[PDB]
Amino acid sequence: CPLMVKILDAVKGTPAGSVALKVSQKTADGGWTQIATGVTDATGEIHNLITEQQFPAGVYRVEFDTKAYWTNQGSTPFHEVAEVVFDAHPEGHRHYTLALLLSPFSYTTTAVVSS
Amino acid sequence: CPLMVKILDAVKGTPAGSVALKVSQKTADGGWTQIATGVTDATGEIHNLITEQQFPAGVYRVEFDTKAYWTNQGSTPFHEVAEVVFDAHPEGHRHYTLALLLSPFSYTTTAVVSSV
Amino acid sequence: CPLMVKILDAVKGTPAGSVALKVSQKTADGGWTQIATGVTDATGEIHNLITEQQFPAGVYRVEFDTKAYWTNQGSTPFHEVAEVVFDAHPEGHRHYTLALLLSPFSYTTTAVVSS
Amino acid sequence: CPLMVKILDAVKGTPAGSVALKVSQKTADGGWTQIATGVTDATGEIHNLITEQQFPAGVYRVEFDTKAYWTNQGSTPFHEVAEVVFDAHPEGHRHYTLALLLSPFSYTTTAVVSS
Ligand SMILES: O=C(O)COc1cc(Cl)c(Cl)cc1Cl
Ligand SMILES: O=C(O)COc1cc(Cl)c(Cl)cc1Cl
Repeated sequence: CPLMVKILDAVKGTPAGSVALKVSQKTADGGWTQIATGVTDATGEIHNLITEQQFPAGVYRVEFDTKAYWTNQGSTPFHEVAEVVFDAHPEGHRHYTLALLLSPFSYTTTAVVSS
Repeated sequence: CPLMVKILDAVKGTPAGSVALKVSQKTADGGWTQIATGVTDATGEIHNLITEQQFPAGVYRVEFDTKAYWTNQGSTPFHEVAEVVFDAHPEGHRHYTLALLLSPFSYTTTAVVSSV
Repeated sequence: CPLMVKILDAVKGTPAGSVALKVSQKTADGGWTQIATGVTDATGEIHNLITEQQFPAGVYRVEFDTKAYWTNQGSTPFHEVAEVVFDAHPEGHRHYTLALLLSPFSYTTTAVVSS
Repeated sequence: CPLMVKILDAVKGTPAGSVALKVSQKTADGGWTQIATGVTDATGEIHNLITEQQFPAGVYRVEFDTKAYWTNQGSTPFHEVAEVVFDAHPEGHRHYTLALLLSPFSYTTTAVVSS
C-alpha cells in the first residue's frame, strides 16, 4: 500500500466512514486520467487503494467527495470536493499517507511521507 | 467585492504575500473557464478580484500557486497547488471569503459566507 | 490594540460571536494573574481588550470558552476550553492576532505577529 | 490504552518524534494534579501513556512541549506549549486519541473518541 488515506470527522470526533474518492495521474500532455476509486471504511482508511505497480513516480490528484459525505450526514457543506495534488517519488518503497480533517465549511489536509 | 481571500503563513506568523491565484467558473459541460487572476498583497488579500457582475451563481474554482510560494520561501512543499472548489449563491449581496492557512506539508482552508 | 483575536466557526461558515475569553499574565512565581476578560462581537473579534500599557513583555495565556460556544448552539463539543499560551515581545508597537477556527471536536489556532 | 496521542509535523511531513508531554487531572478545588509524563516515539505516539487505573471520569489536561520541539528542529516557534483540555467519560467510559498537527506558528488539535 504505497498510497494511504486517513479521514477524520471534526463534528462527531470519529473517523469519516464511506468517503468516496478518485485517484488520477497526470498525463504527459498535462491533463489527468483516472486510475482508481475507493471508499473509506469505518476507520477512515482505504486498504489496497492502488498497487505499487500502479504508483510510479509522477504527479497525482486525489479527489475526495466531501460534499456527498456531508450531505449524507444531513449537513450543508461548503466545498464541492476536496482535491489533493502532489508529485510522488515512490522510489525506495517511499509511502504516502494523505490525512484529511473534515468540517462542513473547512478541511485540513496534511501528508506523511515515509523514509 | 463578492469574492475575497485571506492567506496566512503558519511557519512565519505573517500573511502570505505575493501568492498567485486563478479563478475559474464551471461551464455547463463540466469544463472550466478562467475569469480572473491576481496576486495577494502583503496582507494576504486580493482587493477587487472580480465584480459582482462577473460572479453569477455557479460553481467556481480558485487555484492558489502554493508551490511557488514555498519554493520562493526556501521550503520544499508537498502540494503542487491548492484548489478550493465551491458552489456560489451570490443572491442578495452574499459575499465569500476563502481563508487559507499554509504550511509546507499542510494547509487548512475555510470559508466565511456573509448574510444577505 | 496590541492583542487581537479572530474566531471563525467551521460548521456554519461565519465568525464565532459571543465567545467569552480571559487574558492572564504569567507571574514570577510561576502563577497566572488575570488581567482582562472580553467577549467576541458578531465579527469574531474583540476591540479594546487591553492597552499597550497593559501588555508588557512576558508570557500570556488567552483562554477561550469554546465549550459554552458549542453548548449554547445545541452542539456537543469535546474541549473544555481552548488555551493559547505565548511569550510576547511587544517592543516597537508589535501587535499580536490570535486566529482560532472552531469545530465541535477540533480547533486550529495560528498567530499573526506584526513588524 | 485509554489515552493515545498522534503528533504530526506539518513542515517536514513526518510524525513529530521526541515531543515531551504531561498529563494532569483537574482537582475539585480547581487545581491540577500531574499523573504522567511521556515522550513521543518516532511514529508521533506514546504507548501506555496512562493506565485505566489513572483515568476516572473528570477533566484532564495534556500539555505538549511544542516550543522545545521547534527549538530542536531549528525553527522559531510562537507557542510556549499546546494544551488540550477535555472532560473524560462524561456519559460513560470512552477511549480517546488526541491528534495534533504542528507548525511553528500554528497547531490543529482534534480528538477521536470511541466506545
Ligand atoms: O490519525 C492521524 O493520522 C493523526 O492525527 C491527524 C489526523 C488528521 Cl486527518 C490530520 Cl489532518 C492531522 C492529524 Cl495530527
Ligand atoms: O480569518 C482570518 O482573517 C484570521 O483567522 C484565520 C485565518 C485563516 Cl487563513 C484561517 Cl484558515 C482561519 C482563521 Cl480563524
